[PDB]
Amino acid sequence: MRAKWRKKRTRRLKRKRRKVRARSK
Amino acid sequence: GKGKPRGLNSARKLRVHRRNNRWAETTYKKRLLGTAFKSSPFGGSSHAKGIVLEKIGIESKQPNSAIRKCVRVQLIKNGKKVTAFVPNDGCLNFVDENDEVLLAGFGRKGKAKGDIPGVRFKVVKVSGVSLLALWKEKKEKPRS
Amino acid sequence: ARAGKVKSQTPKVEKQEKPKQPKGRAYKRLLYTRRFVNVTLTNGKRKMNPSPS
Amino acid sequence: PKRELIYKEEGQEYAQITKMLGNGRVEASCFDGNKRMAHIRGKLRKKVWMGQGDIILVSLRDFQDDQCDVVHKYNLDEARTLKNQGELPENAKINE
Amino acid sequence: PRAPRTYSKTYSTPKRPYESARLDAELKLAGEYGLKNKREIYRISFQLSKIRRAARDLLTRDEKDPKRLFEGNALIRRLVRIGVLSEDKKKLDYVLALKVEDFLERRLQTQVYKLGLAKSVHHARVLISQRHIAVGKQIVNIPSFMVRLESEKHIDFARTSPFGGARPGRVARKRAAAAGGE
Amino acid sequence: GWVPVTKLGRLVKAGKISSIEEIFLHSLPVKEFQIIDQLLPNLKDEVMNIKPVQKQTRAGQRTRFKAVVVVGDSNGHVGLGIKTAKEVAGAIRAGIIIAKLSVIPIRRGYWGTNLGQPHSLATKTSGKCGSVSVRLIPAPRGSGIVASPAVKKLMQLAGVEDVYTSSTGSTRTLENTLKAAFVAIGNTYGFLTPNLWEVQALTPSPMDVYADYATAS
RNA sequence: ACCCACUCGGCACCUUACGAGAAAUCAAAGUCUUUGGGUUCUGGGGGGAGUAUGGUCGCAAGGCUGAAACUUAAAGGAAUU
RNA sequence: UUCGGGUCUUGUAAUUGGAAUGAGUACAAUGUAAAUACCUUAACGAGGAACAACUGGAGGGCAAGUCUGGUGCCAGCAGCCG
Ligand SMILES: [Mg+2]
Ligand SMILES: [Mg+2]
Ligand SMILES: [Mg+2]
Ligand SMILES: [Mg+2]
Ligand SMILES: [Mg+2]
Ligand SMILES: [Mg+2]
Ligand SMILES: [Mg+2]
Repeated sequence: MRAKWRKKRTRRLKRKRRKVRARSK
Repeated sequence: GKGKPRGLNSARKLRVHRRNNRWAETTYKKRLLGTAFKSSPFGGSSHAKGIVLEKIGIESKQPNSAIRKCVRVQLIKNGKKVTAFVPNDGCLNFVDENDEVLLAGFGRKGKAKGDIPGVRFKVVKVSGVSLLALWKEKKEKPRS
Repeated sequence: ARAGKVKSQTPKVEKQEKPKQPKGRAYKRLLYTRRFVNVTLTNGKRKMNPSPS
Repeated sequence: PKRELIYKEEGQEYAQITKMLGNGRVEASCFDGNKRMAHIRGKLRKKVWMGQGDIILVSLRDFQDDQCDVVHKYNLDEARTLKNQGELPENAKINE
Repeated sequence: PRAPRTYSKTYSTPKRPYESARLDAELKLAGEYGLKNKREIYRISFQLSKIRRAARDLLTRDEKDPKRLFEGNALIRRLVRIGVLSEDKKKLDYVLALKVEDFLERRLQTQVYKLGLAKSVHHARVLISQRHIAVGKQIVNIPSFMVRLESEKHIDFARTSPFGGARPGRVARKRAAAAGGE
Repeated sequence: GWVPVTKLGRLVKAGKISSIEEIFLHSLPVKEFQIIDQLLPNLKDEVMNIKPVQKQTRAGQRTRFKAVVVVGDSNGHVGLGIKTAKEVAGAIRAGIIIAKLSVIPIRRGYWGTNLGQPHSLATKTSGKCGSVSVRLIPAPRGSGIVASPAVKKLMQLAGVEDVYTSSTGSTRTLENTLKAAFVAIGNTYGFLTPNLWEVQALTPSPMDVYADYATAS
C-alpha cells in the first residue's frame, strides 16, 4: 500500500471516529 | 561547527539536551516510566509462581515445524495469564492441570525465544521440585 | 502420547565401570603430560579428540 | 506401481475436511463426533495436497483435544475401500 | 551493629574465556609449577597487576617528587625482599617488566623443589600439604607461601614427622608392630 | 635457484646491498620477493583467514578463496598480503609473496624514560581503511598488546611489545581492520618528531653507487 | 555598443583531489581518533504509528504536540556479478 | 655391511612395592562465663569395590568429535545464526 493511501484511509477512519464521539456526546 | 554548544557557560543546555535525548534510549525509557511494574506479567521480578490452567502444544514459526509443548499459567501474585514453555523431551507429562509452577524468563529480556511465538517464559519447578531433577530422575514429583 | 517419545524409544545403555580420573592438581598434571610433555603424534595442526574410524 | 492404505492406530482417527481455513490449518469433521481445528503437521505442507471434502488420517493430540495433527491423506477409491471395510460411518463422497 | 569486616577478592578472571593460546599458556604454567587451579594463576596475575598499577602511577608523577621517592622505593624494597626483583634492577621502571613467572618461581612449592627435598614439584606440594617442611622451625602448610629470600636459607624438614628425624608414624609404625610379635 | 629481473634484485644477489635498511632509506621499489627472503631470513608467516568470495554466473556461481597473510620477524618489519585464487593453498602462497613484497619498517619507541631497548610505538598513530579506524597508542612497559586478536597478531609480528588500541567502525570485516592497522604501523615513520629535527647528508642511492653491477651485459 | 585586462558581489559549471566518504559522489559533503571558531534545531534497529490519549489552534477538513502495550532479526544505504 | 644392543631419556599396563597423610574418630590438655569448633596431640584412620567431584558444553560465535547406536521436519535442541 502507498503511504498516501494509508494516510487517506486513516483520515477516513478518524472521520467516523469523530462522528461516533459526537454521537456519544 | 558541531551541533552542540561549546561555550564555557553553556553547561545547562548540555545537561537539559542530554536529558531530552536520553528518552530515545529504550532501556532508559523502560527504567524511568517503570514499565517493569505497570506492564509486564512478572512485577519486574526474576521469577514468578503460577497455577497451571491447561497444557497447550504450540506450532513453531517458519523454517522449523514441531509442536512445542507449552503450558497456560495464571500467576499467583497478580492474576495475569501467561504461556510458559516446558523444556526437555518428556517433561510436559510432569505438569498436569491445577498445579503450582515456578516460571523464569526465557533469556531475551521480555522478548520471545527462538521460534516459539508468543511465549516469553520457561518452566523451572513443578509442585516445588525442579523439572531438571525430575528429568534426570534424581527426584520424584510428590503428587499435587 | 506425542510428548517424550524419542527418549522412551532409546535403548537404556548403562555406563561402563571405569578407572576413576585423578581429580585436582593430579588431573592438571595428567593434562599437561598429554599435551606438552609427550607431544605424541603431531600432524602440524595438533588435534585433541580424534575419531577412531 | 501401487500405493497402500494404512488403518488408524490408538491416538489416531479418521477425519474429513470441512473447510479450508488458511496458514496451514484445516477444520476437520472427525468420524468420532467432534469437529476439530486440525493443524497440518509439516510433512503434508510439502507435496501431499488437500481438497475440500477429502478424507484425512488425523493424529489426536493427547493433552489438547480441539487441536490435532494430520498424518495421511486418501483419494476417492481409498475412501470407498475404507467404507466397505466399515472403517468410516457412510457419508464419504469424493467426486470433484 | 558491630564494625564491618573487610573482604577483598584476591583474583580476577580473564575478560575473554576461550582464548585458546592463552589457555594453553596457562596450562603450561600449571604443569611447570604444579598448580591445582587456573585460579592460582589468576591470583598471581591479579597481584602482578596491582603492583603494575602502583608503579605506573608513580611513574606518572615527576621523578625526585616526594611521593614517588617514598612509596615507589618501598614497593621496590618489598619486591627485593620477596626475591622477585634482582639487585641489578632496583629501579621502579623495571617493576613494570616483572611477568608472572617470577612470582611462581618464589612459592614455597618451587623453592622446596629447587633446594633438593623433593624430586619433582608435585612431590614437594604433597610434602607441604602433609605438614613436612618448616621454615624458621615453623611448620608451613601453604604451597603458595612466597619465600622471603632471607628465610630461603632455612627451608628444611620439620622436627616433627619423619624425614627430619622423629617417630616414623602411621604406616611404618604399623609395619614395625606387625614384625614385632611374629 | 633464482635469476633476477630488476636492477635492485641483481644488486641484492651480488651482495652489494647488505640490509633492507638501505632500501627503506632510498624508497626503492621491491618488485622481486626473493630480495626480501635474502635480506630478512627470519620471517614468520601468519595466515589470518581464508574466506569464500562469490560471483554469479548463468550456471551456478564461481567461488574463490581470499587469503589474508601477515608476515614479519620481531624487529620492526611487517608485510600484509591479500590474495584471491580458486585453489586455497595457491592463494595462501601468493598472499605470502605479496606480504613479503609489501614489507614495511616500524618506528619502535619508548613510553617514558629510555631505560633500555624500545618496547612501544614512538607516537599515537592512526590508520583508516574502509570505515575501520585503528588508533595505536604508546603503552607503558609490561602492559602487553591490548588489541583485537587480528591486530594483536600483526603487532606481535612487527615486534611491538606494549601497545594500546582503539579500533572504531566496522572492525568485524577483518581484512579492512588489518589494512588499517598496517597503515597505522607505517605512519610511525613519517611523523616528524623533535628527535629527528636536524638535517642530514642525503646519501647517493645503492642504485647509483653500483650502477655498473646493475644490468646484464 | 563592443574588445582586452583587472577587480568586488552573484547564479552556475569544468578538470583534478594532494583532502572527505559506505560508496554514489563532494571545492565542500574539505581544514575530524593529528578528534574544541560561534551557535539553533533534529535522530538513536524495524514495525505498532504520526496511531491512542490529553492539550491546544481551526466554522470544518485538518494542523501543531505525541505515547505505550505488544511485536520482530532484521528494515535500510551505496555499490556487484 | 641387514639387524641390533637401547649404553641415555620419556609416556603407557586391572601390572606390583614399601613410604606419607588429614577427612574422620578420639584419651587428654588447651580454648571458654560454661561449652562447641579451631590450634596441639596419645590411640585408631588408603589401595581402586575405596576416603569414589561435580557442573556445564564438543557446527559456528567459543575451548573440545563429521566416533557408535536410536530418532526420522516427529520428539526435541537452539541466547543468535541455526
Ligand atoms: Mg604431626
Ligand atoms: Mg525506533
Ligand atoms: Mg539499493
Ligand atoms: Mg557430563
Ligand atoms: Mg546437551
Ligand atoms: Mg552428544
Ligand atoms: Mg572450535
